[PDB]
Amino acid sequence: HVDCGDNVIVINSEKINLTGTKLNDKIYMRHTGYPGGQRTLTAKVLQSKN
Amino acid sequence: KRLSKAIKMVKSPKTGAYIFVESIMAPELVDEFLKK
Amino acid sequence: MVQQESRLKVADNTGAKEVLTIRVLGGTKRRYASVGDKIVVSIKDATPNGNVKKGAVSTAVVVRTKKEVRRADGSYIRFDDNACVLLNAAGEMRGTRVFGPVARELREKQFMKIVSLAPEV
Amino acid sequence: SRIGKSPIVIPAGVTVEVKDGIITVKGKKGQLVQEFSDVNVTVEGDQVLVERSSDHKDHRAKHGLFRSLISNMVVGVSEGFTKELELVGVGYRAANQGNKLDLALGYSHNIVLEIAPEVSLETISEAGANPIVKLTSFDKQLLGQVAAKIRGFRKPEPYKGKGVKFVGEVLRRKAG
Amino acid sequence: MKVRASVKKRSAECIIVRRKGRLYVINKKNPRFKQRQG
Amino acid sequence: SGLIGKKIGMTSIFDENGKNIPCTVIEAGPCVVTQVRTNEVDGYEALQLGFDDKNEKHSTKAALGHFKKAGTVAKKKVVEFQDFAAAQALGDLIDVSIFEEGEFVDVQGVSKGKGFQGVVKRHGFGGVGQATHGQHQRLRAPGSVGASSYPSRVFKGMRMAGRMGGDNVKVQNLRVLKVVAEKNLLVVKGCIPGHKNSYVIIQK
RNA sequence: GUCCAAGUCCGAGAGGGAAAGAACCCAGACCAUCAGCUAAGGUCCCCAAAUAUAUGCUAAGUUGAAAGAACGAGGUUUGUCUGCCCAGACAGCUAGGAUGUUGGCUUGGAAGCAGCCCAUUUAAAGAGCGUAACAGCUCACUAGUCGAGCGGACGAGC
RNA sequence: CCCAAGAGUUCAUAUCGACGGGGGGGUUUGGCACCUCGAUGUCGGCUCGUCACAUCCUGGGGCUGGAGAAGGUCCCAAGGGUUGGGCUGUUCGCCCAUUAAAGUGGUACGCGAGCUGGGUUCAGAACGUCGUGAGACAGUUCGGUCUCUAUCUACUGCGGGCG
Repeated sequence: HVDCGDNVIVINSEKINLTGTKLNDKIYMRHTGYPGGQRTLTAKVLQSKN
Repeated sequence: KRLSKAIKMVKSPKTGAYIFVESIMAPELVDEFLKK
Repeated sequence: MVQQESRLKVADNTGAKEVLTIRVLGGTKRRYASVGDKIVVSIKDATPNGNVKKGAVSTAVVVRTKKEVRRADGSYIRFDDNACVLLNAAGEMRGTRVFGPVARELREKQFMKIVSLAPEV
Repeated sequence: SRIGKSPIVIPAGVTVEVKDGIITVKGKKGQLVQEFSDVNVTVEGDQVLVERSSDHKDHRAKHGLFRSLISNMVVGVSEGFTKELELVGVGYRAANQGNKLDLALGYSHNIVLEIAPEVSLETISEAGANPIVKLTSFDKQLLGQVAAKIRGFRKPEPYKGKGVKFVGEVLRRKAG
Repeated sequence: MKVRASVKKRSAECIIVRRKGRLYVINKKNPRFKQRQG
Repeated sequence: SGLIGKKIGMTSIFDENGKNIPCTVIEAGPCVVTQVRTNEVDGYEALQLGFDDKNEKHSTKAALGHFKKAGTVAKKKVVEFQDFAAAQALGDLIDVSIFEEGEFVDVQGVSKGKGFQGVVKRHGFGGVGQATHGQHQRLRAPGSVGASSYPSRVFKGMRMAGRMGGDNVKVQNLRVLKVVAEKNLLVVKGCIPGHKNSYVIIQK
């Protein structure tokens, strides 16, 4: 129940890799709340920005 | 009159191959679209 | 501004006096038809001698409207009655006479046959 | 395997060097580079030995693939490949202004193409016969791509036969 | 090109190939024998 | 490539080849460059323009100090433009001359507020039925706002009654007619959002 | 779903597991304890415990919960049988591919190809496209080239 | 979707395809009777929309028994659009005139604390038929009260407090 632990600083996140064709076949769902507002991203598009 | 389609190739920096970029222009304006 | 279920006066010697509008050609859900617009009409008077019968379905063009219509130069034309001239199966007028004046907007739409035998334009 | 276990003996006059993944070939017509990943290629001085490590349904094909690619690059930069297109039809015209082709087909316009400086371009439209365009280059892949994007301007119809086709290369025809 | 659940060579010159994990039957001389979906 | 003006009125002129053309007068007074934001301290290239000068009584000490680093003094309307045509420094003035005769502009203005408006006047709904065939009290009602137990909630974005009001609207390529520079005129063709004597942003 | 028979459970039953489920798997709650060993099920994190060891398969994110067809396929691993093979195996390239004879019957026309019924020279020659019938192309087969594997049948796993 | 006897001048698969077989969906009529009879208001129409693609138009292609233009069939694709009237309470349907087109369906056969009550199941009356009779009809016709001041959440707008 206490906030123990350390603070982690990942310093090479731009150089991470996925094993299979997950960089091209991984989808992230970002539904907004409006009718018909289910947006789908990709692991390749998401790493192009931040 | 009549337009002229100018298709010029270029070494794209996204890959390194030879792509194709065409555009409808004047028959006397194809010289300025092939030198670039 | 002539729409469906609108009674017009036929202005030519084709043999009809009053007509009723059925459709305003020129697109989906077209509301009105000013001068120069094509409409589908049904004859309802059919003068005794005549050349057309009562109950037939034909096509016509609006020649005179009671609604003030605007030109490009900024002027307006407003007649006193809604009139129309019947047309052939193709783009041609049936008849050889036109009663009363016509609108100049009927000239930009290649209705030379209708505009070249009217009293005033 | 069978096509990869063959020598790639060089027509002396062209050199081949290997780098950290990149193989370069320098002849009399410019350098050509290629990237190999899962094959071991060694240049002895006369022959080029390309071999594989495992037989896992992928290296067994990459062996022959890279062997054929190196052989093509050699039989290219050494000698070079060439192809011929032929415009068939009435009113079709072809002209050359250097590295710039001008085609006049049955379209409502003309097509000018600024072919890359790595491909030659000659034309023969002497009197009445079909105009023959001829391309020549050391890169067979780029040569074929240019020929394909020239042929795609007008596909050969099956009824008459008019279209940008190669010399020879009989077409499928119908009655109509 | 027809889409069938069971492709088979409709002639002797047809070729069964696999594009992007999908079976195709190609016949360049007779193009009416093209099928897919395996 | 950008200016501030004030909507004067609206009239109609005649083209050199016949037809009449409605037009709107925009007293696009000489704007002054207040602050040039570069790509090294802020993160993007732009510059602020001030339009109408204020007094030394209504103005703030902060505004006085901000405009003291410039020429003319605290302005009524300050708006930041981007992607100009000529590289200019602080204190410069742009009167009207950035526009030509025959070009297109993208005037932007704040519309006039209508207040709390119903659905019929705000979104364009039409009635619930006729006026006399049994109609009781729903002549201007919205009707239904959803379906039954599925989804058992009103979807977000349902068009209902609210304050119509006036927001910022662009007019999308009005054609310029007169660009008189002695008296800042900028006579363009078309309408402009907002009442008279209202500030407008003319983007070239 | 409904009506019987042989058992168990819920009914009248707490606790643990499958994410949440009256019946499914384990297991029958006298209390209290900041004690230990186990059942089903699990040991990367949410969330207790193996980023444990040994062997092989899968490239589909199949799968990591349950549950799928007739019918296709040159995906891959593996067992047996099985023919062709340095007197030259399959594919590719080049050339030949005849004679009696245009076999007989029928047909205006049937000549290897609308329909029915051996011999000679050889390194070898058989009484699909198309032509009104011929013609011609191709195939069955053989000769030279490089020189090492080329294939089928029955299963089993994913 | 699988097999293909045929039909297609000859040619099973341009197009259609019998005799048979294997599945997907839960929009029709059903089977069961599992929550509601100390009340889950039922057909049609209006307003408001939203979703799926099993696509009507617009968009991109393959084949053709595709000379061109018009076609037939199949594949990918849901951004927008998808008319007005006569008859009937009608859904549906037929017809008239247009349009690029006049899509198929789900949401308690969407939506009655949003509207109408034209139909259906209230009390009156009459016809045909059954019953001796009181009375009844998936037979027809005329008339016939649709209650409630929005607490919580869900939406459309506008403010105060604090950070």
